[PDB]
Amino acid sequence: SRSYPCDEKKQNDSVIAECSNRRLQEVPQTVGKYVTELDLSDNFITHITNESFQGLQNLTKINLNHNPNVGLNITDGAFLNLKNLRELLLEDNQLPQIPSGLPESLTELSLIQNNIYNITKEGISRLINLKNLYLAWNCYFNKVCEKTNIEDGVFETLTNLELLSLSFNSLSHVPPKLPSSLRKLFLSNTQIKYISEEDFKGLINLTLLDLSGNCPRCFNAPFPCVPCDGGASINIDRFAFQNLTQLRYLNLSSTSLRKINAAWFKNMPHLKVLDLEFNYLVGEIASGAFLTMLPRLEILDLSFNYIKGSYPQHINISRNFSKLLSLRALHLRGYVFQELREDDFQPLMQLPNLSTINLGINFIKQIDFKLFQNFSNLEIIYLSENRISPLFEFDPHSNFYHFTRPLIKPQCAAYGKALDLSLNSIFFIGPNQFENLPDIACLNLSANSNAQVLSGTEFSAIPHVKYLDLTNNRLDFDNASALTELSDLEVLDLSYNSHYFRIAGVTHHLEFIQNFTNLKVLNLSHNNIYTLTDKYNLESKSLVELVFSGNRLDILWNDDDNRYISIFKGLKNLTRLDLSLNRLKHIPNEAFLNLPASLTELHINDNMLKFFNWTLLQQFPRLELLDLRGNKLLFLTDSLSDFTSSLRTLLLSHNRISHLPSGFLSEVSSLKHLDLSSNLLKTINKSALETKTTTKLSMLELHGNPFECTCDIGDFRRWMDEHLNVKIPRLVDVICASPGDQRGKSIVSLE
Amino acid sequence: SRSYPCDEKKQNDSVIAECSNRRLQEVPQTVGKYVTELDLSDNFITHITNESFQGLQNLTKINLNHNPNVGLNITDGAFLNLKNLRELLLEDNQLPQIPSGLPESLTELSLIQNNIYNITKEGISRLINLKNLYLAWNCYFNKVCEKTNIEDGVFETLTNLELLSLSFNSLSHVPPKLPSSLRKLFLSNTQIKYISEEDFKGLINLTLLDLSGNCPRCFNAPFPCVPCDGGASINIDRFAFQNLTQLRYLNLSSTSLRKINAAWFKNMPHLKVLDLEFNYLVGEIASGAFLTMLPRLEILDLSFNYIKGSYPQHINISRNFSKLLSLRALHLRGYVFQELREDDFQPLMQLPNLSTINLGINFIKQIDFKLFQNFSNLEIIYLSENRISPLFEFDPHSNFYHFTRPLIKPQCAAYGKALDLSLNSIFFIGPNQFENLPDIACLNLSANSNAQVLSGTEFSAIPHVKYLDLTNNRLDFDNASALTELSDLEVLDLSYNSHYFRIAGVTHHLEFIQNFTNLKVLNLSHNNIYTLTDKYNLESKSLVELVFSGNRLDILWNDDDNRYISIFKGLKNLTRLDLSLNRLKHIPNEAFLNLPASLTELHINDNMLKFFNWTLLQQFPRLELLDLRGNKLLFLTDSLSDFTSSLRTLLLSHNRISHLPSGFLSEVSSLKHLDLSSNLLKTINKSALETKTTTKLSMLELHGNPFECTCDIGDFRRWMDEHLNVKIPRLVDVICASPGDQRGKSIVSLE
Ligand SMILES: *[C@@H]1O[C@H](CO)[C@@H](O[C@@H]2O[C@H](CO)[C@@H](O[C@@H]3O[C@H](CO[C@H]4O[C@H](CO)[C@@H](O)[C@H](O)[C@@H]4O)[C@@H](O)[C@H](O[C@H]4O[C@H](CO)[C@@H](O)[C@H](O)[C@@H]4O)[C@@H]3O)[C@H](O)[C@H]2NC(C)=O)[C@H](O)[C@H]1NC(C)=O
Ligand SMILES: *[C@@H]1O[C@H](CO)[C@@H](O[C@@H]2O[C@H](CO)[C@@H](O[C@@H]3O[C@H](CO[C@H]4O[C@H](CO)[C@@H](O)[C@H](O)[C@@H]4O)[C@@H](O)[C@H](O[C@H]4O[C@H](CO)[C@@H](O)[C@H](O)[C@@H]4O)[C@@H]3O)[C@H](O)[C@H]2NC(C)=O)[C@H](O)[C@H]1NC(C)=O
Ligand SMILES: *[C@@H]1O[C@H](CO)[C@@H](O[C@@H]2O[C@H](CO)[C@@H](O[C@@H]3O[C@H](CO[C@H]4O[C@H](CO)[C@@H](O)[C@H](O)[C@@H]4O)[C@@H](O)[C@H](O[C@H]4O[C@H](CO)[C@@H](O)[C@H](O)[C@@H]4O)[C@@H]3O)[C@H](O)[C@H]2NC(C)=O)[C@H](O)[C@H]1NC(C)=O
Ligand SMILES: *[C@@H]1O[C@H](CO)[C@@H](O[C@@H]2O[C@H](CO)[C@@H](O[C@@H]3O[C@H](CO[C@H]4O[C@H](CO)[C@@H](O)[C@H](O)[C@@H]4O)[C@@H](O)[C@H](O[C@H]4O[C@H](CO)[C@@H](O)[C@H](O)[C@@H]4O)[C@@H]3O)[C@H](O)[C@H]2NC(C)=O)[C@H](O)[C@H]1NC(C)=O
Ligand SMILES: *[C@@H]1O[C@H](CO)[C@@H](O[C@@H]2O[C@H](CO)[C@@H](O[C@@H]3O[C@H](CO)[C@@H](O)[C@H](O)[C@@H]3O)[C@H](O)[C@H]2NC(C)=O)[C@H](O)[C@H]1NC(C)=O
Ligand SMILES: *[C@@H]1O[C@H](CO)[C@@H](O[C@@H]2O[C@H](CO)[C@@H](O[C@@H]3O[C@H](CO)[C@@H](O)[C@H](O)[C@@H]3O)[C@H](O)[C@H]2NC(C)=O)[C@H](O)[C@H]1NC(C)=O
Ligand SMILES: CCOCc1nc2c(N)nc3ccccc3c2n1CC(C)(C)O
Ligand SMILES: CCOCc1nc2c(N)nc3ccccc3c2n1CC(C)(C)O
Ligand SMILES: *[C@@H]1O[C@H](CO)[C@@H](O)[C@H](O)[C@H]1NC(C)=O
Ligand SMILES: *[C@@H]1O[C@H](CO)[C@@H](O)[C@H](O)[C@H]1NC(C)=O
Ligand SMILES: *[C@@H]1O[C@H](CO)[C@@H](O)[C@H](O)[C@H]1NC(C)=O
Ligand SMILES: *[C@@H]1O[C@H](CO)[C@@H](O)[C@H](O)[C@H]1NC(C)=O
Ligand SMILES: *[C@@H]1O[C@H](CO)[C@@H](O)[C@H](O)[C@H]1NC(C)=O
Ligand SMILES: *[C@@H]1O[C@H](CO)[C@@H](O)[C@H](O)[C@H]1NC(C)=O
Ligand SMILES: *[C@@H]1O[C@H](CO)[C@@H](O)[C@H](O)[C@H]1NC(C)=O
Ligand SMILES: *[C@@H]1O[C@H](CO)[C@@H](O)[C@H](O)[C@H]1NC(C)=O
Repeated sequence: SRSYPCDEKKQNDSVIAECSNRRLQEVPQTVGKYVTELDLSDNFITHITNESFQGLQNLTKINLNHNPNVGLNITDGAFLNLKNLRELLLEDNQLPQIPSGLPESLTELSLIQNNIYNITKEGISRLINLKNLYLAWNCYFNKVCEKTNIEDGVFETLTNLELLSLSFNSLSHVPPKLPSSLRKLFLSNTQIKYISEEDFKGLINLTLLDLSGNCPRCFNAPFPCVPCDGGASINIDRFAFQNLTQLRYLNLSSTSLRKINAAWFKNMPHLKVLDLEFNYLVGEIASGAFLTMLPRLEILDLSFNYIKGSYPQHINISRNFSKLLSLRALHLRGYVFQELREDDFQPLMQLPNLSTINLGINFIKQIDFKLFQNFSNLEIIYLSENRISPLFEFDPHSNFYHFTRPLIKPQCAAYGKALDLSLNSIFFIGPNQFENLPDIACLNLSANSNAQVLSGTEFSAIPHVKYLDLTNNRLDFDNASALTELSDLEVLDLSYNSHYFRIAGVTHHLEFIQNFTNLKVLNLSHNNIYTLTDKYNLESKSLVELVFSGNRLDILWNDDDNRYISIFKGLKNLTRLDLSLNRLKHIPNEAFLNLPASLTELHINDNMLKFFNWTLLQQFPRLELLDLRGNKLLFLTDSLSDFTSSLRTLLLSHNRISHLPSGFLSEVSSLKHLDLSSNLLKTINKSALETKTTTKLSMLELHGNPFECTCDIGDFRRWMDEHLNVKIPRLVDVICASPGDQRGKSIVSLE
Repeated sequence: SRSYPCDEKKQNDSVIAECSNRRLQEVPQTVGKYVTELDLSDNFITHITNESFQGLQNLTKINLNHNPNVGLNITDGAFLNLKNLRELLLEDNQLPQIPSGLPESLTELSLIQNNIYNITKEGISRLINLKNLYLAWNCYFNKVCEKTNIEDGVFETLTNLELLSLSFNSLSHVPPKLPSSLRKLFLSNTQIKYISEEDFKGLINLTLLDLSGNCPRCFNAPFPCVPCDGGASINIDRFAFQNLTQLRYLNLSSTSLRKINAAWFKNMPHLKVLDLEFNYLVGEIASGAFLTMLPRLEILDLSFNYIKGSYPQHINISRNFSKLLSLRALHLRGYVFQELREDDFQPLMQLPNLSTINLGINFIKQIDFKLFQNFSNLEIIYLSENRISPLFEFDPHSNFYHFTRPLIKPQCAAYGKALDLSLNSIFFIGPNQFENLPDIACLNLSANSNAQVLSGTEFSAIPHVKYLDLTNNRLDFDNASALTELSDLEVLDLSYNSHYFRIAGVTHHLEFIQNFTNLKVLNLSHNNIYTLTDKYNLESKSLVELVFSGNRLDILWNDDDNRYISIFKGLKNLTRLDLSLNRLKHIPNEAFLNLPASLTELHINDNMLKFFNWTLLQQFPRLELLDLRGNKLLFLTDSLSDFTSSLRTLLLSHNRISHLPSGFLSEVSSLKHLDLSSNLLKTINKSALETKTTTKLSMLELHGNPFECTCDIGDFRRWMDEHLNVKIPRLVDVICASPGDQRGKSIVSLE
């Protein structure tokens, strides 16, 4: 009754087996008969037939992707016996052709990343229930492939299709006879030079059109890239877009566009996001008669339109930018200019809804920051990666021309207005630096190569910063009053400042941490801190989370030094502590007891520990999570239930533990989750996990243990069938060691 | 006849067994009877008796250090049976007392890092042949320990002792009745406040005296440090040093010295190295009547004498520095001043033999570099770690107050005069920066946070640099003429410049490498290079070694891109190639053949490789070393001898290989060294390593393989005894896997 090899979960009242990554040479027949969704993805299966999926009714979905992993042979009508399948995922299977005789029940089919160069009536036209069809990434780049032949009006018979992606195939022409029902159509990187009037003419329901990468701009492309003759523009008919009144999204990126016809937008009152990236638009950004046509546009991406070899003094913004009323975010990146002036952004200053200006990668030497205060709604000022001074490698399921991640880390932005100066040249903060800025909750100073001693006078122009990123500088903390002018400070990231800390002869002062009443999260990671000056303790009444990882506690806690024994005790509010990567061989008993007793979460993981005193857990009544992972530990206590009543989760994975003590799990009612994976365990005696009282443990991880496959594991196997509420994951990965006959075989298979 | 557990080598015609780190619970009786030196260090041995070392004549030396590893019990006169022992190393054994009844044959004894607080006539006085005696590091710091009692005139009876180290013990007084034969005597950190006239009075042969750490300067000490009352100076008698005419070395460091008596040096015409570190000497460096007493002093270390809280404009050097004629290196570090002026170093400019000035850690903002040209002999200018702008944790066997490593990397210094600007603020190189400098062969620019585009005009003031360290900056290579003004350039280190390289939208230009006729070693490591602009190939006719490690060849060599296929082919002189850490799953065949055919050494190690085409080795007739270590490789060819005649060394360690092919080792006469360690091998068939022709293989590493201990390994065990010229190391670490009975046991032990 324990599901194998498939792990089974419950989602939306429904039933889904996860068989992915299971090294399956063939499709299991042991699948739960109730299963709605079957994921075979990333396996070794080389064959599909009519016997494979039998006995299975409610399956609406099959993921066959990535088989076999590092030549999938499918029989005609192998999938026909199943009338309930909507979604079918065949991606990355090295398929020569579309599989013949697919069920007509298919709403959604994914052929992405295959060898199919021929789209035929036989493979498609008989599926009338097709909603979304993905053919993308079959013929592209320098791959050896045939130009894609698309049989006349093959999609003509699909009256229900709202999504079609042919992107990254060799087409050269938009296929004739496209169904009216089309909503989203992806034509990107199809090598199409010409868009006629009659191509999209009959689609009135299109909400999205992707023409990107046709007549590409190939200079400095990090992919094989072939431009149109002379590197000319795509030729788009004056009337090509006239009958799309419903279009929300238009991706024109990398089309080599020098000038844009404003009459393309005549019929599109609803245009929302316009992607103009990777063209030559500097002239159009200077004048831009096409802007007056976009009153509803929310997002506009003009990024990377730079003229080759040019490094102008100022950016030139058309006054017509005042005509985009609903604009929210504006991306200008790789425009490459020297100096941003107050009067250059004038057209943007009256835009009511524009919260985001992306200026990244412009090589800007200087800005007057009083212009950002003359805007209305700005929540995000993204200046990252500039010169500002003081005073398959491509995911077919992702956007090709930019990253889809947030500009600012959501944790930071949630506090308020955001200013990202990261990856710049400001190595020193002058008294006047931040003057005339808005009220800044979130400030990113990361990677500014800042060597200064912070005296507490630096941020006084913007005292209300909640979240401060100082990461990856070389910071000299010689002053006890540092950063104290920020009274409302909550999150502080000091990570990767190790420059001065690692020099012993200089002075280091951390005392500033006590002065913060609201301080909550503090990152002190990877600072290589082995020594401090006159003050050996970190003390805060507010602080909650402290990440001390990547420092030397092996030195601080050295047996011959009593000075740092209390180092964390002064943090009385602290529920979370990260001691990882400190090279700890052991923790002196006196130093462990001096840990804050408020801790609910403690990570000592990824150290060298050969010893752990479990009796010391008596002093931590609030501790729900203990992370011991990635150590040398040989030793487990049998008395643990006498040591802690509070422990929900215990992670022991990747240790040297060879033996489970008799009465280990007994009488501890708290422990839900136990990670024993990747240990030295040969067997489990009957008396290890037996608990006379009530056992709340719902998860046990045994994978990676050298199990003796003899009759001695009968006690444990029996224990497994006796409790089915304990989930052991990766049951194909719990693998018998000895005897040599049973080596490689799962423990769940035995006489 | 295969030595076990001890590995045996030959040094100085002699015979030494290495038993270290062998997890020995007891002292082996299997030791080769001829053995001169026996190293038991870092083992589990808990006992020593009279039966341990029997049958062994010529042993002159025994290393018992670090036993047991993580309570050594020695019987009275356990070592007496051996009349040939000179050296005895007992270090770090947690010894309560000196072992009683030690042989009188001992010239050298090391008790370092033990619990011995009592030095008695019974343990020592009967050994008259003692030459060097190390008692150091028994009672120190915050360790729980007893003040050291030294029985009256216990060393009085040792007439042959030239070396005594009591350092880091609690003494408070220099022991009375010291033998005349003393040459080197280490009293450091013994808590001695007073040096009387009669302490050292009777030692005329002393070449070395270490008084360091008595009355320590404890501000900002990274160890528990207790000063004398008021933090006063050590009190040294006017006449204390009068009878040492032979003293070469004097370590006074960390004695809290405000002023120095010049009459201490009255009788020392031979003084060579004087260590003054960690005192308050700023006044003495300003006047210093003691300098006129040191005509022969070669090294003078004044480092870390800074006045607390002081940041003066200029350093003040006494005119009396002109009076040290034989001075070679001068260390002034942590003097902490702002500005170095031409006229401040005037007293030093006429010193004929002074090649080295160590200015590190002074927080210097500016220097006029034309003063270094007014010296005579300077080979080393060490400016590292300053503010200059544009335009147990302690090793008992090491120096406690500084690092003993070279200032400049020897490879760099060997080229000529050296200038180390590393760890500074110069973020831009102006045209006039290096003007008025000497002729610089070796230049360290590391860690200057330099973002500039090097145009080839930058170094023209010092064109003759052979070795250039640009490591750990953020370098923008946008120019093809970069660095080309250096015609004689040999070694170039570009490591850790990854800042701009990882941005795809910008341009990257490596073309400058071809312009160098003498370029030999090039470090391009950890630059995260996945993309380049207009030039996809590295080309040099001279270049020999290229380290490409820490980049992305997984991206560059992606199957869908032909652009970078030839990337290294243009280097026609290259004998050494490092492809490590490139995340390579596989190398496309066309890309491997495009590797330089001149390669004698190739490292692909520490990648993800699941595949290697051995047939491609046919194209590398010069290749003596192939490094495949740290990969996923499952597959070994049986045909290798047909593939390469040139391969001396093959490193396969840490791979997934489960099987040795029949006829693997056969007919390849070239292979000396084979590393199979840490693989999946269960057994070795008789036909794997059998070679009908002449076999030159002298080294085979099998440790870490899950060996079946059944009778099936008889074929291999037999093969081992049949060839004794093949050295298998770590024979305690070649460990039987199955059956469970033999698990943990070395394969060399079987029925
Ligand atoms: C030209 O410009 C257009 C318009 O911006 C771009 O069109 C977008 O293309 C991307 C890439 O395909 C789309 O992003 C993906 O959307 C998939 C569909 O999600 C929809 O439905 C789900 C629920 O069913 C909703 O949650 C979601 O909001 C959408 O409504 C997602 O399945 C994808 O995510 C999956 O893959 C990614 C990457 O592996 C993972 O991160 C996810 O966890 C998940 O597994 C992905 O989000 C996007 O939907 C398109 N926009 C529109 C409006 O349709 C073109 O890409 C662009 N041209 C190019 C090539 O640059
Ligand atoms: C220096 O140190 C600080 C302090 O730790 C780090 O900042 C924290 O970083 C961790 C990431 O490592 C962040 O934790 C992550 O938070 C996400 C929270 O997302 C929000 O929105 C979701 C809904 O989408 C809500 O559910 C949630 O409540 C939040 O409001 C979580 O999504 C993440 O959890 C997921 O991953 C974790 C394991 O990582 C699993 O346990 C979860 O089940 C789930 O799979 C994770 O919690 C944390 O938010 C950061 N906090 C702060 C203050 O920023 C810095 O990143 C670190 N910097 C450096 C340089 O290392
Ligand atoms: C005050 O100042 C004095 C004078 O400078 C310092 O005295 C030096 O102390 C150090 C530390 O003990 C000595 O360094 C060590 O010397 C040992 C002896 O080497 C001699 O003999 C060998 C061959 O037998 C020669 O090769 C060598 O040149 C010497 O003639 C070495 O054995 C040590 O090296 C071993 O340990 C180190 C560290 O583990 C390893 O790096 C080595 O590989 C090796 O295993 C070490 O080199 C030094 O000899 C002393 N100088 C003199 C002139 O005797 C004091 O240390 C200083 N006071 C303090 C505490 O700061
Ligand atoms: C960027 O890349 C460059 C190029 O590789 C690196 O520079 C090389 O660094 C390696 C060290 O990793 C250096 O190689 C080492 O050289 C030592 C040579 O010492 C000299 O003197 C000895 C006598 O004392 C002579 O025998 C010798 O001929 C030399 O004249 C060797 O001692 C080292 O070998 C020892 O270690 C190696 C393994 O490391 C063993 O194989 C040996 O048997 C022995 O145990 C080693 O050879 C090399 O010298 C450097 N060359 C240059 C040009 O500097 C940079 O370090 C790297 N930088 C960064 C930032 O990573
Ligand atoms: C301040 O600015 C710096 C630099 O721009 C920001 O660092 C960047 O943060 C992003 C988001 O976390 C990182 O990208 C992510 O990396 C992880 C790990 O590989 C990956 O899982 C994610 O999918 C995403 O790719 C990025 O690594 C990092 N960049 C650098 C230079 O390290 C930082 O986030 C900013 N801080 C705040 C609070 O905004
Ligand atoms: C240029 O200046 C930099 C910075 O001072 C030098 O880097 C430093 O080099 C030394 C010598 O190699 C490194 O010390 C060594 O580290 C290794 C690895 O841990 C260790 O095995 C050695 O015993 C020694 O401790 C040191 O790591 C490194 N410092 C930094 C900041 O990384 C560099 O050597 C200089 N280049 C030249 C050519 O002089
Ligand atoms: C030789 C170093 O010992 C102390 C020290 N530590 C620092 C430090 N972390 N930062 C500094 C910044 C500017 C000037 C001096 C210092 C300094 N200093 C120098 C001094 C001004 C005496 O504190
Ligand atoms: C948007 C980036 O695309 C090209 C580029 N790459 C670089 C570069 N690696 N470095 C630069 C330094 C100063 C000014 C401009 C650039 C630059 N630029 C800008 C430009 C002047 C057009 O080359
Ligand atoms: C601005 O956005 C708000 C929603 O936050 C919306 O109510 C308002 O109508 C928008 N104004 C314009 C000009 O689009
Ligand atoms: C910190 O710096 C401020 C301003 O430079 C100064 O007033 C104060 O003395 C410093 N605090 C110290 C040294 O503890
Ligand atoms: C301790 O943390 C809690 C939870 O964040 C917070 O409410 C409280 O203010 C903190 N205590 C102090 C003294 O700030
Ligand atoms: C564990 O900690 C306790 C303190 O409660 C101490 O008595 C005991 O010695 C420690 N155990 C070990 C093995 O150090
Ligand atoms: C300087 O050093 C050389 C050896 O290189 C030596 O011959 C000469 O006598 C020394 N001069 C002085 C003043 O010590
Ligand atoms: C490199 O820089 C020099 C000086 O700035 C300039 O003369 C030359 O044009 C540049 N070379 C290029 C861009 O290839
Ligand atoms: C190739 O390397 C050798 C050995 O260092 C050197 O002698 C020769 O000059 C190099 N060849 C060229 C063309 O510089
Ligand atoms: C190995 O390389 C040779 C070229 O000599 C090629 O013919 C063969 O296909 C390659 N082997 C594999 C398994 O790719």
